[PDB]
Amino acid sequence: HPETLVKVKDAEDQLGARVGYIELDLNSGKILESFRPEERFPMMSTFKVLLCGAVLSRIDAGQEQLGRRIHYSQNDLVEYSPVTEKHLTDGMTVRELCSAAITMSDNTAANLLLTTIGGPKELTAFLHNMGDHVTRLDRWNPELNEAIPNDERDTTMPVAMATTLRKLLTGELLTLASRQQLIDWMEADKFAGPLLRSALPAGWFIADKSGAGERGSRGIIAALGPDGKPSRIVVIYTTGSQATMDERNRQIAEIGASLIKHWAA
Repeated sequence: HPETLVKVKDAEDQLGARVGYIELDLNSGKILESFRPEERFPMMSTFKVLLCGAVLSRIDAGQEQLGRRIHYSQNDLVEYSPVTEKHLTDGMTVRELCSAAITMSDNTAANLLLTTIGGPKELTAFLHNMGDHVTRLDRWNPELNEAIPNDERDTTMPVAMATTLRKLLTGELLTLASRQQLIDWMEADKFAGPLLRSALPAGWFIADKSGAGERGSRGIIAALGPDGKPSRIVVIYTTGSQATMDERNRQIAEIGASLIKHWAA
């Protein structure tokens, strides 16, 4: 059962593409292992966690409310919007929008939330404020997923995303209540079944967010651990492959299996 770093390198061969990986201790923030930690990859839909982080920060500051109802129109709908397409009459609350964005990767929910903060530049400013000067969101959904080879728009580094996620979930950046909401949303993710969750034994906790884009781009951010408690952050990205979605999923799942089978080390 291959060691995780061996499996990641194997995944590059199998996919014919770059794979970026890091594993952090949740408590200490220590890097346990990594592969291409400081190379850039398209973040794709994984940005939506950071977006709801920025929204929760505004909520903590009294500039936004979880219950605020947003009405929108047919003309706001973009592709892959399974929740928002059903609420044209009644709208959705900020809370419901983050839930749809994170748990169903609803692209329209994401754009509605971007509007609440003033656009992708404001998400990038929020990130710079909390010390992440690498991760950048430049575009709205779904154009942000274009993944033009070697283009830096809408990218992160595995190390930057992992540390930013840690800061959101466990630091003082958000209130206790907001931190918990953010991890509850990621825990409730319904859209990443074929990725790390496919390798996970019963009794484990995982809170995650997937992403897919053009040029074979695929990835996941996660906080996971045994015994109902997260203990590590895992970040996996790949871009460039011509392999099918199923093939890309299976390589990520296999990286997951490796890190599970060697966890006790």
